[PDB]
Amino acid sequence: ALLRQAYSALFRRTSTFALTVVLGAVLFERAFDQGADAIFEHLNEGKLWKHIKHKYEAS
Amino acid sequence: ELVDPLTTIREHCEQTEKCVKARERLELCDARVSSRSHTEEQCTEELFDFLHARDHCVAHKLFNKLK
Amino acid sequence: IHFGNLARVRHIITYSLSPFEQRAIPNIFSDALPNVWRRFSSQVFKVAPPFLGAYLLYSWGTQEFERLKRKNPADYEN
Amino acid sequence: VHNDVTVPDFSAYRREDVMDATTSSQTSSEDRKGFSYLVTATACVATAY
Amino acid sequence: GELELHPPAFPWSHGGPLSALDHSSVRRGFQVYKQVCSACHSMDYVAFRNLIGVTHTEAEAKALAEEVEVQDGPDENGELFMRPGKISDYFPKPYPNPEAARAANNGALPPDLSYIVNARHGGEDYVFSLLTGYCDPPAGVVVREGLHYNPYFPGQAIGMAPPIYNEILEYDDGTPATMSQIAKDVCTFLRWAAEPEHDQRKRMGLKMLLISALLTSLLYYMKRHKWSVLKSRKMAYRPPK
Amino acid sequence: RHRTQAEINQEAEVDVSKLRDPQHDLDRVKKPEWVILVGVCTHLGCVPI
Amino acid sequence: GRLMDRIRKWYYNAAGFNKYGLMRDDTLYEDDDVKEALKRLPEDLYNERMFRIKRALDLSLKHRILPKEQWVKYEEDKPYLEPYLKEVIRERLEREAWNKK
Amino acid sequence: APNIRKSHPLLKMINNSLIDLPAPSNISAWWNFGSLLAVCLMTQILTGLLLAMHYTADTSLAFSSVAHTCRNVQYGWLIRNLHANGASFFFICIFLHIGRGLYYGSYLYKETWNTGVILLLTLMATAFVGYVLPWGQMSFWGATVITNLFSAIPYIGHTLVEWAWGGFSVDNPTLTRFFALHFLLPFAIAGITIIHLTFLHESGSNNPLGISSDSDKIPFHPYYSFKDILGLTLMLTPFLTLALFSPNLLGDPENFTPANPLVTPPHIKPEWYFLFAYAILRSIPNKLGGVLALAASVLILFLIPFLHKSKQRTMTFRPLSQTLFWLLVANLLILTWIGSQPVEHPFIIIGQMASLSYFTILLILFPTIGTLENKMLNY
Amino acid sequence: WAWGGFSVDNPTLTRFFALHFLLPFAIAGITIIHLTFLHESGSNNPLGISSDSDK
Amino acid sequence: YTADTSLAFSSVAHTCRNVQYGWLIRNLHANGASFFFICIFLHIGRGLYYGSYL
Ligand code: HEC
Ligand code: HEM
Ligand code: HEM
Ligand code: HEM
Ligand SMILES: C[C@@]1(c2ccc(Oc3ccccc3)cc2)OC(=O)N(Nc2ccccc2)C1=O
Ligand SMILES: CCCCCCCCO[C@@H]1O[C@H](CO)[C@@H](O)[C@H](O)[C@H]1O
Ligand SMILES: CCCCCCCCO[C@@H]1O[C@H](CO)[C@@H](O)[C@H](O)[C@H]1O
Ligand code: FES
Repeated sequence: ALLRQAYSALFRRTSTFALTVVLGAVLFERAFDQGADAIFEHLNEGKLWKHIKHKYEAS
Repeated sequence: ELVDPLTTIREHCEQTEKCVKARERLELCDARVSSRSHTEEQCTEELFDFLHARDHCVAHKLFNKLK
Repeated sequence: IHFGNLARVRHIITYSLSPFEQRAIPNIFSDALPNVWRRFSSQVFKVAPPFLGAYLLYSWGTQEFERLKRKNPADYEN
Repeated sequence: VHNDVTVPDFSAYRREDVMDATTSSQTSSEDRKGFSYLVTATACVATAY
Repeated sequence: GELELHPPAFPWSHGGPLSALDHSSVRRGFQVYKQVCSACHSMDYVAFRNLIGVTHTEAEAKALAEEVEVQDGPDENGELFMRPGKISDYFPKPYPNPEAARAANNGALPPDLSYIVNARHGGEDYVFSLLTGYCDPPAGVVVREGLHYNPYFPGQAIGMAPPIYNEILEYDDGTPATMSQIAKDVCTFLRWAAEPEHDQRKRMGLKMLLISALLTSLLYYMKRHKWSVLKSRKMAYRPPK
Repeated sequence: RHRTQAEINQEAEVDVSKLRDPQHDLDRVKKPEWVILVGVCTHLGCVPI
Repeated sequence: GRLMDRIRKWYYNAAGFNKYGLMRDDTLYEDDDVKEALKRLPEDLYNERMFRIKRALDLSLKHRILPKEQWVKYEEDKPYLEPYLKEVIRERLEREAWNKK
Repeated sequence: APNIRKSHPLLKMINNSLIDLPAPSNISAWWNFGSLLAVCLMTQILTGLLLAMHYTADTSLAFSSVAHTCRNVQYGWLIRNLHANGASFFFICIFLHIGRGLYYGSYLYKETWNTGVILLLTLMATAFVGYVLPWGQMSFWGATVITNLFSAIPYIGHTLVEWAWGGFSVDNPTLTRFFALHFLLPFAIAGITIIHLTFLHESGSNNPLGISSDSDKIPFHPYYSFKDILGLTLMLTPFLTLALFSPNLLGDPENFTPANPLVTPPHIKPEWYFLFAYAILRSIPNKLGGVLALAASVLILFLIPFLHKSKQRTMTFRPLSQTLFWLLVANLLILTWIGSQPVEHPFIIIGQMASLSYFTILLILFPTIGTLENKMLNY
Repeated sequence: WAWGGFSVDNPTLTRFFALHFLLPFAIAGITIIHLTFLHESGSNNPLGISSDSDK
Repeated sequence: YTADTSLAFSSVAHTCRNVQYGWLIRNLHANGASFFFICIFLHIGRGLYYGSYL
């Protein structure tokens, strides 16, 4: 009954619906960025400065 | 010593039918143009047909051997 | 402000359901796609033709231009 | 006369849970709305992002 | 007359829509620019700081900059003086003005290379083909003195003598310095020099595609949802009769 | 431009009455081997090669 | 020879307004002359035209057409407005001619 | 009044144009480009301001200030891509908007149409002066070709050109004034858009069937607000895909080279959205004649409403016109293609053909076929 | 942020020009709103009493 | 005008010194700003005095 539970607690009152969108965005962003960055770096393993750096890092 | 894969591959590609035929037509042009003393002709076209076929071939293999 | 003075209408009944009582994209296979095909079909021989022709004129004109760049062996025979 | 008027049949369109005329439609209302609003709330999140 | 040979398409590791640049290759390419091309080619739009976190570390970048002497001033006497480079400095110009440049290249002007791959049809494919494609003129074609035959250059007679050959330098990373290897690297470097944002642009594009797929779907539903009212709507004409 | 003596002749040989801008090659110069012009195409302004 | 009938029947079918249940007259652009004529139509003919049009717009929005059995047939198409419209234009021309006179 | 949405003098306006506005129930995707054009306008202005805040209108600094923007300004490169490509998106949408208009006879709304043409003309001038700003080789020479078009006008021609230039050739005063014009014009476009929509509301929208929709209207919200937002995201994908994965697909590499007054590029070719017109300009081997053909190629749009002979508004039920319509569209593709090629056989002849047929379809075939179709309906 | 740097400098100048170019038009637009609200009632007058009897 | 610290001051000078009537246009703009404030102040004054603010 998630759809049902979600409706009552989150989607019914316009106020709660707004808070749900705010937190939802906050959560979504954190996850979407990380996943997106991961997918990108994975498709480019060994080509980024992130990958090469260790060779010349010598601080 | 040291060998540029570009040389290797270019020689291999020149063995190709298309290159061989193009090469052939070029040598023929070169020969006749070089033998005359009053002709406007030039062998750019045949050279291009050749270079075009050879290099197209090179493109596919060359980077496989480069770092 | 136009609603209310648009047209003189009589004896027409209409029935509708809340958007929550129905499906958003119903009968995709039994109705949607069959109609997309209908629509496509009824227009392809109206649209496609001139574009096909444009494509040809393009192919020709392009090939002809490049053909005229080639050497004419009959210019150096003698 | 209006007595001879009846609402057509919308079975080719009704959501599965309100297809049966002898079942309360209220029991599936929250789900039917929860879902539609979920889409909307999600679109709002993607948009805010 | 207008006979031209167009370069083939090489499978650069940065050609794919989600393909970043090979930074090892960009680092090397830089050395080629620094040790070979910069002798006659300027790169006005890139500074030593641009290297940091891309191809070099900050320490390295600073070193590279200090290797150069730059003019500054005026000082207290209103005199111009020399000083060692700072990472905020842009790459040194080989000449004070194009006049001097031409003067040192037989009237020919070596172009700035900051945007060269974008200023030429074919981009790196063209720069690569030109660098490795020198050869003797075909029968019936004579190159005037000072120029060199290159089928890839328009007109085919370029004022640039073949800039690179095997082992013309030594990659400090041990990569076999072959002519084509060198061209391939410097070309990669040139791509970066022209669009430093290359990588970030592609990472954004990825997200753009995902968010777009998602959002387009949700909006499609919502439009369908609201319009269902009219789409399934029925009507009849019941005149009194 | 410095015109060879060969050139200066071919310009003396031009049907003027059959030209767009009816002008004799000696109405444009003060010294035959020296022709000075403003290299801008009188059409839409490009520079003539 | 009956060449028109051949052509006019082909066109009618090619046009396709009959797929929406519309008569030829239902599709006329409502300029001044047409607007006037419409006001002269008898109640029923008017209400009928309205339903056909509303119905067609509903079809147009739905992106459907009527089942082939409901398409109007070339020879059953009713030129319900043409007579009115002609009178309307005639009258107009009369006024026009007269106002120059 | 009981509810503010109607009494308030400002909301009243929003309500009557975007909430309670009566809209035909059956308008298609072809009616989505009006709002898309509006969004391009808002988008272009917003990105233009952001770019203008780092731009420098001076021949010695133009090119590099743009370079400075793309290389140093946070997301400067992104903002520039969005602006440059947005201009294309703007033309794609304006052309489809126009097509829809001609097809559905939306031009029978004469004032909405006419201002529509003014909007097009203004957008063209905007794009032109804007394109010149980066000051590359293409910016410079295009500016040279275009401005010299006006020199074709008899008597006052040379005088007008030198005036517009602020000197004897395209130079710094041309650049600085072009920047100002480029900054100003977009706002005239915004203003005239209001006039456009004002005339339009006098009658509300037309619809695909070309028959009165008074019997079936619906509130703009949420029907078309939702449909419009959907259309926005659909067109937004290609736009972003292009801008983010192929930033330079549409531009001439020649514009990555600082303008050189002494060297004209070998193949001067205009942006894609001007090709078909360029083609027409070249069809007539006579300076003035070619200019008139070009002028007429666009001003011909003011004539459309008077070449309507059909007794029906749209082409929906006019199969012969529909063919004639797609011929015209294809004719435009051919012109576009011809405009990107050099002036040489077979292009020259193909070009003059397409040019000649372009005007023939609009000035003769369309009114003629419309009359012919009327008779086949027995009218 | 407003400065675009650590002090009033070139990026301040170029952004100020753009603002200066833009704002006058916001002034023009808001003027329309000004006169729009005004016409809801028309002008007031020196005696501060209704002038409906003498317009 | 030219918005760049190295050219601002002189572009204005160029305007007043070289542009036909440039000096006049600059005076009208500079002084117009003042007339603008004189008028806005009196407009406000009138407003406060006559209760236009209601
Ligand atoms: C001795 C000076 C010199 C060196 C070293 C040199 N160049 Fe050049 N380069 C030139 C000159 C001179 C031209 C001008 C050619 C012309 O226009 O005739 C030129 C032109 C070019 C062009 C293309 C010009 C065009 O019109 O397409 C490119 C690209 C280029 N060089 C790349 C390189 C790269 C990369 C390197 C280093 C690997 C390099 N050059 C090294 C002298 C040099
Ligand atoms: C800056 C450019 C323009 C903008 C922002 C714009 C905007 C709009 C808007 C929002 C609409 C309503 C929705 C729609 O039907 O698309 C519209 C309708 C219309 N516009 Fe434009 N327009 C522009 C250019 C033009 C052009 C170039 C023409 C004609 C040459 C034109 C002709 C019309 C007409 C006739 C309609 C009527 C639509 C109908 O048939 O109902 N518009 N426009
Ligand atoms: C109708 C909307 C607009 C259109 C069609 C448009 C179009 C263009 C075009 C064609 C370019 C050249 C892009 C390139 O570099 O290749 C350009 C440049 C520019 N535009 Fe706009 N523009 C619009 C609105 C604006 C506005 C409102 C401003 C500023 C307030 C503006 C400021 C600029 C600036 C500063 C540039 C130079 C930087 C650059 O070239 O990227 N534009 N514009
Ligand atoms: C760009 C600035 C402004 C412009 C162009 C402007 C323009 C106008 C116009 C044309 C009128 C009608 C004629 C008149 O009574 O003077 C008016 C009236 C008025 N304005 Fe402004 N105004 C401006 C600024 C202001 C300011 C700063 C205030 C108040 C802080 C203001 C308050 C009013 C009011 C209340 C009236 C009512 C006059 C009456 O008592 O009948 N205006 N304004
Ligand atoms: C973007 C562009 C452009 C935009 C709109 C145009 O439409 C016109 C605007 C004003 C006057 C005439 C046409 C023309 C060119 O501006 C510009 O310099 N170019 N480039 C160009 C190149 C060669 C010849 C002619 C032009 C454009 O395409
Ligand atoms: C005080 C807060 C400081 C935050 C520093 C912001 C640094 C922005 O870092 C950004 O990260 C992106 C993802 O890796 C890269 O693609 C961008 O090029 C880079 O500039
Ligand atoms: C409908 C299209 C929505 C576009 C949303 C994509 C958001 C772009 O995301 C961007 O990615 C960059 C690369 O990691 C980051 O450096 C930026 O800070 C971030 O905003
Ligand atoms: S041929 Fe047209 S500008 Fe020279």
